[PDB]
Amino acid sequence: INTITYDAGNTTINKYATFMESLRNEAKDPSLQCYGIPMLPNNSSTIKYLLVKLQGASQKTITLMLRRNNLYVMGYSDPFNGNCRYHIFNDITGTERTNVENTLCSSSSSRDAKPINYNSLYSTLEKKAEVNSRSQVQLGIQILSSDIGKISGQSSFTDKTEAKFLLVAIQMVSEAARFKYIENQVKTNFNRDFSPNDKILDLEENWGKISTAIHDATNGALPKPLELKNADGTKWIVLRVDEIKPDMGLLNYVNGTCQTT
Ligand SMILES: *[C@@H]1O[C@H](CO)[C@@H](O)[C@H](O)[C@H]1NC(C)=O
Ligand SMILES: Nc1ncnc2[nH]cnc12
Repeated sequence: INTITYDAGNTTINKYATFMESLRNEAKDPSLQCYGIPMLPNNSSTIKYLLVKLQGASQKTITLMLRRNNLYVMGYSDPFNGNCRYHIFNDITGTERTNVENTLCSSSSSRDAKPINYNSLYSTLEKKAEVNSRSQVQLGIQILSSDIGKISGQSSFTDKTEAKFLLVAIQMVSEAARFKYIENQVKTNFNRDFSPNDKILDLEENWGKISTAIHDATNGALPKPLELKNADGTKWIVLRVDEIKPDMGLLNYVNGTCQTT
């Protein structure tokens, strides 16, 4: 397992970009790519996971453990009380959950669970973030950083805080990794909180669809228009990989073959 570390607390677009690239590079199946979009490995990769050690506010860190396969943050750990406090979504269930715990807390002698008392569905996180939508959860490095700060090492944080952080982290890490677009959003908004636009959200929501679409794209043509959202929330009908590709950082693993380039 690898740790892409990203210090959200002190960072730069470029570092974030690098983080993204690292994250993508770490997350992606080295060999899988559809349309030049790296794709996440299946869930049978040697290295299933990836850690994203985010450092945020007060240099507090939260390590996201991302399943490389779908770059899901499976939970995260934060150094808490000398413990690897691992917080795993409660729908990280058994062996992954142990692996997530273990992975999160591999080089920590001590661990303590602070489960994410919720699954990682955005809806969940949003619910838990008590936001209607993570559209409402501003993303931003600072937010992430701060969020990291609100969570990492924090004996208590509400699910809300966590969920927000997760929303933030997930999006700024995984989604951003998944979607260059999102990455780009972050980067574009690097010095600011930003409300993830609909495209972020949409991409996020449609990543698998996109990945699928892209993966299943024949010579660039998405099997089906991907109805995505433009940044401004307008419908964005992607017909072709190339339309969406730029947004894509990672394709969700989609088995079978695709035009790798
Ligand atoms: C960020 O880190 C750089 C060097 O890595 C340092 O000069 C700067 O003070 C740090 N900024 C903040 C606000 O953490
Ligand atoms: N936990 C998570 N990690 C990455 N992407 C997500 N999308 C929704 N939940 C997620």
